[PDB]
Amino acid sequence: TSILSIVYKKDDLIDLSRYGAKINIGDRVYYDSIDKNQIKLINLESSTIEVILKNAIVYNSMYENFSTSFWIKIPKYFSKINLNNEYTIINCIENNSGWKVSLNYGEIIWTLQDNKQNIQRVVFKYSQMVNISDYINRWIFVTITNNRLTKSKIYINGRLIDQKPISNLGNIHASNKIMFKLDGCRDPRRYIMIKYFNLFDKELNEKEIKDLYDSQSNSGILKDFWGNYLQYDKPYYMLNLFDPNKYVDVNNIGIRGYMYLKGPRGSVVTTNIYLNSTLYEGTKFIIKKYASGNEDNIVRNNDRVYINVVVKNKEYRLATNASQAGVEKILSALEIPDVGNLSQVVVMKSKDDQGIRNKCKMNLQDNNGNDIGFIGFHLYDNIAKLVASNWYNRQVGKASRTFGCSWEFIPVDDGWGESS
Amino acid sequence: YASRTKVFPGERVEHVTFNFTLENQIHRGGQYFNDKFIGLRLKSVSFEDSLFEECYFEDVTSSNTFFRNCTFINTVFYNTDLFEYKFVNSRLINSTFLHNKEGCPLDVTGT
Ligand SMILES: *[C@@H]1O[C@H](CO[C@@H]2O[C@@H](C)[C@@H](O)[C@@H](O)[C@@H]2O)[C@@H](O[C@@H]2O[C@H](CO)[C@@H](O)[C@H](O)[C@H]2NC(C)=O)[C@H](O)[C@H]1NC(C)=O
Ligand SMILES: *[C@@H]1O[C@H](CO)[C@@H](O)[C@H](O)[C@H]1NC(C)=O
Ligand SMILES: *[C@@H]1O[C@H](CO)[C@@H](O)[C@H](O)[C@H]1NC(C)=O
Repeated sequence: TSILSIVYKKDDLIDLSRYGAKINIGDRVYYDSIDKNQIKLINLESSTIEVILKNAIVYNSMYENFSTSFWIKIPKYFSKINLNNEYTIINCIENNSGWKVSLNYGEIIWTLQDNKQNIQRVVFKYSQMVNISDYINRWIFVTITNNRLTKSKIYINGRLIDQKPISNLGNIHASNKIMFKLDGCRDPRRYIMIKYFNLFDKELNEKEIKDLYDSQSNSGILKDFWGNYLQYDKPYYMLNLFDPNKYVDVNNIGIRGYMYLKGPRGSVVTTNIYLNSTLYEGTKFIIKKYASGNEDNIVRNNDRVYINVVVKNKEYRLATNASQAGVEKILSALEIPDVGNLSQVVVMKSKDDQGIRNKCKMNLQDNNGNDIGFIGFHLYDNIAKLVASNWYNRQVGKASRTFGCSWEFIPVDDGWGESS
Repeated sequence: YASRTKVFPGERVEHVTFNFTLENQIHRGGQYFNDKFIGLRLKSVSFEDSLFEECYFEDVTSSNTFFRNCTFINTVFYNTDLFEYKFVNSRLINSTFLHNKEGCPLDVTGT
């Protein structure tokens, strides 16, 4: 069902479909270290990806349906040079007819053109004054379905965001060549990242789109806040999804000391551009291998690990006394060689029992392989103290709404720009 | 009181850590570059037509103090009570507020 699908291979980009699309790549196209299947394009002329189809699959029909899907990571817009500056990132237009994908300040645009120069555009708008965004500098699964008979639709992370009728458009003749390059961007320090570009010759329904989203999500591997792979030996700031105005902190170091959620969070501002919340607040959480059999640094599902807490540029260990009063075992930061036999091994979870993808959960365990429970928070006398509890396990068993046991790992990223 | 206000028209401070406690002043047209403001109290002090550019504010207590027609660039407000009502018609660019002090959301006077 897929006609074009750019994937990575041995030091090149190939097309998985049985059409063998020729791909021409500029000398300034970059790749990640860890997920080299994600591609980076910067604002220069040499940052070029050129893919050429065959004549047998050129879109030149009257009522042919088609769809596209890809993942995009768009950095934060920092200044007012970025306003009112729609720039094209994916181009498929020849002779003022075709389809194109463009970006503006806080927008992702899908555009269609016929030979009569009719414009139909479908836009996904995300604000950038929000405290915590799901779209700024984070991976977004964008898929667009076009029904030549009814209307055209844009889907963000599997859900329908906008739709506009395209019945009036009569004939689209797209180009033989597809261009991945920033066009018309006045900011010289601007870039995007894309991955998993696919094309289909039918309008996908919500079922197929959700299937594709789940299949391409790599549910077996944890993801950090930006949507990249989670890695051992790397500092991470911690965000609790249930209470996202507070950041993890400690007050003392030892068995007597505890760690809690302190707030409120700060803010990073550029007047009339962005008024987000500071994400580099609190104590970093390094994750260390304990029993990972994989050679890579990637943290996968059910990987028993250790957790180091960075306090005053010194490393400590996240552990509890399993035998204490109550169900909520309070988490504490200990000297790494003075932990003894306290429960420290954490089982990292990416998906649930049924395999449904969810956020990051940490399951504190003892040396007997017994579940103290999911790591969360519990308020003691108006202090939101970090605990490990089996209550969260009970709600998970009862398919209830767990409160406070889901976490995000926030490393320092260049696309956010906060001053640490 | 308003009769005794001192005015300093035009200033250019650059690379100094600069604390004080000033009362009933107006600064107009200042230009500060890479300055540190640690542990200072401001009573009825008003900054006007100023530029702050990689400045740093730490432990600032503000009593009826305003920044009008002021421009802040790559500045940090750490542990300060300079809330959003003390920047009248200002522009912040890539500025950061951290560990804001507790206080009222409106100017209540500190008599
Ligand atoms: C606003 O900041 C961004 C991000 O830069 C980071 O944050 C700053 C506050 C400061 O701490 C920098 O040292 C940080 O790197 C600036 O955008 C980047 O600027 C750097 C040079 O400083 C440049 O190398 C990058 O390419 C820029 N990245 C992007 C995405 O543009 C931005 O320039 C600052 N705003 C203004 C108006 O200058
Ligand atoms: C703060 O101000 C006082 C008097 O204005 C000065 O003596 C002192 O040195 C200042 N603090 C620092 C850290 O220099
Ligand atoms: C301050 O003066 C006027 C506003 O009264 C304005 O034209 C000018 O640009 C301002 N200066 C700065 C640096 O913002």
